[PDB]
Amino acid sequence: QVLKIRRPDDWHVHLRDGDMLKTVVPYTSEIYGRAIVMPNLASPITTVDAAIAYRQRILDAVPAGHDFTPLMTCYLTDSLDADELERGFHEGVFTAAKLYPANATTNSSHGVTSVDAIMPVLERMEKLGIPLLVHGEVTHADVDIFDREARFIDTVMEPLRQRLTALKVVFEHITTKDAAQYVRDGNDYLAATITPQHLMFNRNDMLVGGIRPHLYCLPILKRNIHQQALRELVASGFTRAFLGTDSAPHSRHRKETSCGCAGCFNAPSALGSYAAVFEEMNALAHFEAFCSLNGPQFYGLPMNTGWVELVRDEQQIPGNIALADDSLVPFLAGETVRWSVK
Amino acid sequence: SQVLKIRRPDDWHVHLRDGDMLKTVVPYTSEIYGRAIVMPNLASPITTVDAAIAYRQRILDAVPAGHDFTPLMTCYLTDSLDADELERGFHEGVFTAAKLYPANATTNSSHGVTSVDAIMPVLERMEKLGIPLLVHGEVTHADVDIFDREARFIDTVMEPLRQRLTALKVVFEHITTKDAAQYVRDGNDYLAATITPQHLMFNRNDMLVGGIRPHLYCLPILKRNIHQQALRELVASGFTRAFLGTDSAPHSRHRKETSCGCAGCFNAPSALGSYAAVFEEMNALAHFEAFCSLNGPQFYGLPMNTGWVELVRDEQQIPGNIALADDSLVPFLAGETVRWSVKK
Amino acid sequence: QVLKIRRPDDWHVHLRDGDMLKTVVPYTSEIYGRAIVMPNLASPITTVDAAIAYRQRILDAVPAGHDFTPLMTCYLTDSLDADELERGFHEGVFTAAKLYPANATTNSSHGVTSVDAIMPVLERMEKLGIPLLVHGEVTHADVDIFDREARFIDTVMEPLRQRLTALKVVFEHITTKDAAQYVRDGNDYLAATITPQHLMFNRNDMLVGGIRPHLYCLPILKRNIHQQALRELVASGFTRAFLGTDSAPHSRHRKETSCGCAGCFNAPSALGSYAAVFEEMNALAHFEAFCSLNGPQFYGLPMNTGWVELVRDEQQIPGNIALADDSLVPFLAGETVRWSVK
Amino acid sequence: SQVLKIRRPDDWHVHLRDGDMLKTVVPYTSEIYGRAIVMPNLASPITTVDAAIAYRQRILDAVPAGHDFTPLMTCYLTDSLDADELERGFHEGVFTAAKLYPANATTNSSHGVTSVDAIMPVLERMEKLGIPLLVHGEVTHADVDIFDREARFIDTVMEPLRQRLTALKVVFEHITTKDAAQYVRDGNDYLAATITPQHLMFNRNDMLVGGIRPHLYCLPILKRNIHQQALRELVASGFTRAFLGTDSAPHSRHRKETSCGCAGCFNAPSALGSYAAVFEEMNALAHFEAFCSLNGPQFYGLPMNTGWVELVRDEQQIPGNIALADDSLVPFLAGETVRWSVKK
Ligand SMILES: [Cl-]
Ligand SMILES: [Cl-]
Ligand SMILES: [Zn+2]
Ligand SMILES: [Zn+2]
Ligand SMILES: [Zn+2]
Ligand SMILES: [Zn+2]
Ligand SMILES: [Zn+2]
Ligand SMILES: [Zn+2]
Ligand SMILES: [Zn+2]
Ligand SMILES: [Zn+2]
Repeated sequence: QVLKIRRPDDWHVHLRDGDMLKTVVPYTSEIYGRAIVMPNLASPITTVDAAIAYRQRILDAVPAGHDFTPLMTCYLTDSLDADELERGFHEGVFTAAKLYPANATTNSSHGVTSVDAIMPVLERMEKLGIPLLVHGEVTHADVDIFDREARFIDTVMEPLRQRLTALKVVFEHITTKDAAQYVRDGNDYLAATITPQHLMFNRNDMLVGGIRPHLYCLPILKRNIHQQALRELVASGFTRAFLGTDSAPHSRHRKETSCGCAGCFNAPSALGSYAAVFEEMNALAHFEAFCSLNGPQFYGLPMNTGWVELVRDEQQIPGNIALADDSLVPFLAGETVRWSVK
Repeated sequence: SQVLKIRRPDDWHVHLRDGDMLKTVVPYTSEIYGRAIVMPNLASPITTVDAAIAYRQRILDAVPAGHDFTPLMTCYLTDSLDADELERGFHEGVFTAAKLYPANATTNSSHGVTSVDAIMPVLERMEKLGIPLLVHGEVTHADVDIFDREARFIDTVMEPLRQRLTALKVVFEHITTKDAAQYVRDGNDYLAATITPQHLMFNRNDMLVGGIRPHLYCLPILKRNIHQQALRELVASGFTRAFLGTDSAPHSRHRKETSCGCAGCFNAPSALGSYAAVFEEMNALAHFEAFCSLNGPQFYGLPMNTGWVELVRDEQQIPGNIALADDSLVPFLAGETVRWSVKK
Repeated sequence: QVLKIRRPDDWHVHLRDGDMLKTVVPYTSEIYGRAIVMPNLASPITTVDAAIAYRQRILDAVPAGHDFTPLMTCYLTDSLDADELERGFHEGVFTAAKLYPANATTNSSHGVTSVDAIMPVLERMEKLGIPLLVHGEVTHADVDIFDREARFIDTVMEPLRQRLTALKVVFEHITTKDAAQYVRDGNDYLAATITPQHLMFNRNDMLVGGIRPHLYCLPILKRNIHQQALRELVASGFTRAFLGTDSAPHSRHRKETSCGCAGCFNAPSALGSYAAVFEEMNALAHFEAFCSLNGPQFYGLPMNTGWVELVRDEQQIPGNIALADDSLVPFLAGETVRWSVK
Repeated sequence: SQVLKIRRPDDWHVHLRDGDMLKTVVPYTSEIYGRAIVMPNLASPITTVDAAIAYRQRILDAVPAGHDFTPLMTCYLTDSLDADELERGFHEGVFTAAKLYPANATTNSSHGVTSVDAIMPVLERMEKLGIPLLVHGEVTHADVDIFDREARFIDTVMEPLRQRLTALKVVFEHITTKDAAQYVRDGNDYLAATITPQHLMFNRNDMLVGGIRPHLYCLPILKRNIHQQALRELVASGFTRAFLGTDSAPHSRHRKETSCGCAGCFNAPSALGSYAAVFEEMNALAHFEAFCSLNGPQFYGLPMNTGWVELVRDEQQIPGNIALADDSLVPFLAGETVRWSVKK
């Protein structure tokens, strides 16, 4: 069987920089028309000039013939000038801005201390129509890791949305039934992205019969009941949830070690993985919208013009993707997948 | 400068492995503990007396001269174990207790028990003979969330088993929950528990926040802070049916820092000092000796040790790496400075 | 090593009658606590009195100490009175009723002409909670033998189940990926039995490098892909598939001849054969459920109280089993098997 | 009764066996057929000229006086066969053709060809000399389903071989599929095929429905009815590159009715009348003579027979059994009434 869809987009991806970038860009560019490129580089993307330079590094690494456009984001920080974000948006450089968890001790050039501290930039985004992408977790030491997303909803997301009622918000990589229900019952200004790992697995898959660092990502995999809620949300054809891989590559040496980094390198296997989930939920009819229509509609962008075909032909995901000095282990490395791109 | 002198402790739950690993890890246990309950989950489980005698000899071969240490062997319960094999090992002074591993609950447990009914005849003989039952109390069904496995075992397996065999001595090994803490606290004199240093010292956030830490990954898995606090309060209260059991379970670095890391903390090198730290933090040093050196022997009907061990509140760093023949071993709290250390 | 399981049951067996019954019963009674005894004698079991008499001839032949209970079935025929099955069921004589393939030219006292013809009895079964055991094949002359099972699913099973939605149905001796999927994707009122031959072999084993009538049975062995679907179904731990040997003995003279009868005499070697299949599939943890728990659960009967132990002692299956005038050739006759009962 | 007179036919594919079996079966072929292609798969395959001459003499010894019959011998192809042995036999009038049996494809085929590359020099010499290649077209890999073996052979072996040797005469023996029927129908003048009576009269249901019938078991195996219909349609069209080849392959009853029955139908006694029946059913009796007596000779470049055989639509029963020295032989359609019979 063949599954033909309009060329999809990836509404949440990390392309890194330098040699990493050169290696990972092709996995996104071959398949996706556009991708929302997250801004969390060593020196975060907090200026139009840096965004332009990063965009060109990305373009330099796209293989010949890939019809790919990187959509850049601004990393919100306490010290960010609202005029810088405005300038970048007005010039087509910034498509959106990303809010990472607040911490009172974060350096002002590297993050936000509180939503209060950046209300002027948020208000400017509301004025201009700039989408706010949110990593919705509280990161206070006394909050259990598994409760961080639910806590954010109540302490940060709801009060923020109640104030900036015309602000477009994407609740990124949702992982709980709490978020699924909040987004489901929300208004037209609220959307969400969902990763392939949060649909395919739960915390047992990461911790039962051994510990699996390649399944370790943030927000952390939750209880089976949460996974079930996310699968049911996409299976329903809900129009405000769309594809965001959160492909977040780290070298093998940084994953398989005493303190492993959070992040699943899923760009090489994500699309076929989502196809598998939709098939298992008897929801293939809703697959195209999730991958290729819902995100564009929410962002006010046109759907892609070309097509991508997936075939139910069993292929094996490589165990390793070579980098210059180390390697990347892809999501589902070594496994035989049911759907592959034609 | 502060010195804490206690009667020589015992480790009521340890894994010594075999071969080169055994030679490397045995000394960390034998130097400090008078006796240790040696778990039977080897590649080929210890299910016969001859296997247990051979293994014990490999253990003795690796004990340095001068170490007052006696390994207490255990029998790995299986569905088809003949009650007579355990009984003669018990009479021959080979088996001190029998260990119940639910199949696939942890390391080398594919041969574990699949139902209590299947081993009921063995359990009944154990009850007659006064042989203690050591239990890894976790259900293993795929639909049960990992953090719920111990609590579920209490309701579905432990309680019914105890209602059947009312005179069987049971040790709820390495308790990790408030559920088990309360169950044991409110249980009768035939019920005891062991508690590891990691379940007192950490909770799941310490294994998952700011990075994933395979060296803190063990089974039963570290739980929510509320459980950790219940365990700390239990030991701080001087509860007499909870005692030292490290569950030291070493795996080489290559089996830990990999795509599918094995469960187990190699805590033998730092456990006693870690327990000391917890008791101090709970203002319960008055109950420390009992936990380490009296509660276990009393429950097992064994004499208390006659030698001594001194701990000093002098900073010492746990090694970053322990060499093996073709890999390395990472100790629990590797490279970290610890508050209390055992004086040589 | 040793595999200890709760005493199993055989949910589909043919014990024949007379001298053959005296010979074959011990192979079932020694190992199984209970068995569903098929009703296809020369004069089929279609009355309570005939089922009571046959049950006693079976009990007469059980060696001392076996503790075996035959569970009797009623052969469904166009002429059967619903009240006769009801009586037999209330009196504990009939445990279930068996539906053999329909044929418009079958004698009314020997079979069914169509499911329509027996709806009143099927409706009575549904009302009372009597399980329907189905030999699911269409036997029309223009249907290829390898297609008979699939054809039955679409033309008879699905419409029957859509109407009698509260009727418990056991799809007997399934042999196709079609049936495996149908049952797997079914509701709690649908179960299946699987023979050792359908797990161990495929049609090549019966027809390549010689023709092997001792592997000839109905439904016929299918292509390797079907055998693989059956092995994957039991290896998954699927709770609605259970042990049914379909042991169907015929004398050597009736098997090795110009027109050989269908049926494998597998009672003597079935349990060890299943153990080997589960071992090959790295699925021994599910072996007990298949043999001793799933069937009792579906039928609403208690699990057996005793145990059976299988050991890796490689023993040989006899070349034959003596009868009065001829002999029986067991399944895997003369072969060395990996697992045997202790 | 309708009388059908045809030019004396030939059987382009027969197994005469050896010893007592040969003495019993040769007469069934020699009485009716002017010539027969005698297959080389004896216990010790016919791979040398001297072996062929000796065998041919044993065949002649068994031919009744008055039977106008000439056995045409074949060389069993093997990986190591020297082209010179086949060439000399061809020139000496011993070998009419060479038969390719894929290793383990059928009866006495363990010494068969394992790769077309291994015998390429022989095939190239056959091409230059005009020696036809007779092929048992089935792959033998264990993973390939028996019903797909013929179709797979066309794609993986036959087509590449024919593309390599464009002037080699090839007979696709006993075709059983629509795949092969269409391949031959659409092929060039260097390709032909033989068709047995069983593949025209029956499909796999006839062998497996309501009982298992080893006497209908042959290789290539009977296929689905759609294949049978493609074969009947092919011959009914009067297609000129398909001709009579019974593949009469006798086995004693003890070798057929047993736990592992041999492949082969003993159809020589009833074949011609059986073909007559099929052609009649297809309203194709006008093409019957060509199928039986002209198409093969034309492809092989041999003259048509000069004698005659008459078939009458008088029903006769095929015997239930044929006596042998220490067993019995069951003929194709044993004990059945047949519509057409050859007139003595
Ligand atoms: Cl919870
Ligand atoms: Cl097919
Ligand atoms: Zn994030
Ligand atoms: Zn991200
Ligand atoms: Zn344990
Ligand atoms: Zn342990
Ligand atoms: Zn049947
Ligand atoms: Zn049956
Ligand atoms: Zn052939
Ligand atoms: Zn032949």
